[PDB]
Amino acid sequence: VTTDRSQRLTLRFVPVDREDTTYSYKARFTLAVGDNRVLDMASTYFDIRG
Amino acid sequence: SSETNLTQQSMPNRPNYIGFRDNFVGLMYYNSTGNMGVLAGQASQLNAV
Amino acid sequence: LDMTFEVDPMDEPTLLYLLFEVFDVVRVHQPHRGVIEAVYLRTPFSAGN
Amino acid sequence: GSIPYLDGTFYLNHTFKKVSIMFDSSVSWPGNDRLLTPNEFEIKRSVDG
Repeated sequence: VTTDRSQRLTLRFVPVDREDTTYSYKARFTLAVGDNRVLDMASTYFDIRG
Repeated sequence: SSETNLTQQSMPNRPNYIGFRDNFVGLMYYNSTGNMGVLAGQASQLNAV
Repeated sequence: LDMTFEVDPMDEPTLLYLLFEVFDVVRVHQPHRGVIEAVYLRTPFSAGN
Repeated sequence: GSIPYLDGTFYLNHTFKKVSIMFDSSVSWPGNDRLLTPNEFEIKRSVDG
């Protein structure tokens, strides 16, 4: 069920690029499901400060 | 201005030297969990510091 | 462990700066391009303990 | 008044800042780089960078 290995529970990503406009903001990430993992997309969200 | 005020004496202001500290001590946050620097492998993002 | 410093009185409030000397060591691993894994062990007070 | 030790009726849970667990003084638990950066359970933050 659980691994014996060093491995994070939550990963945080920062944009590889940001675009900013009068009426919208666009953020781009490289999401990275590394080997021997599976990611449920329900476990993901965009965390915004402003 | 007055006849008495001819007698005023001045003394030089005390020397005060200002600049950055040795080796730039204090210019970067070290040992603060409030302001921790980052060196992280993109795209795992695990900070090595 | 208990200790006690007898020190001369001063009208300034002062700090005893006491360095428990330890090893404060890191090992840095780089298994694939762009990956840094770092592992730390301060050896007594080891660490946040 | 209420006796939170026996009645249930807890409060003061919001007063905790953090906790750490350490087996044999060096085996930080859960370790394995599991949590967002530490060697400890950071319950709440006064400043968040």
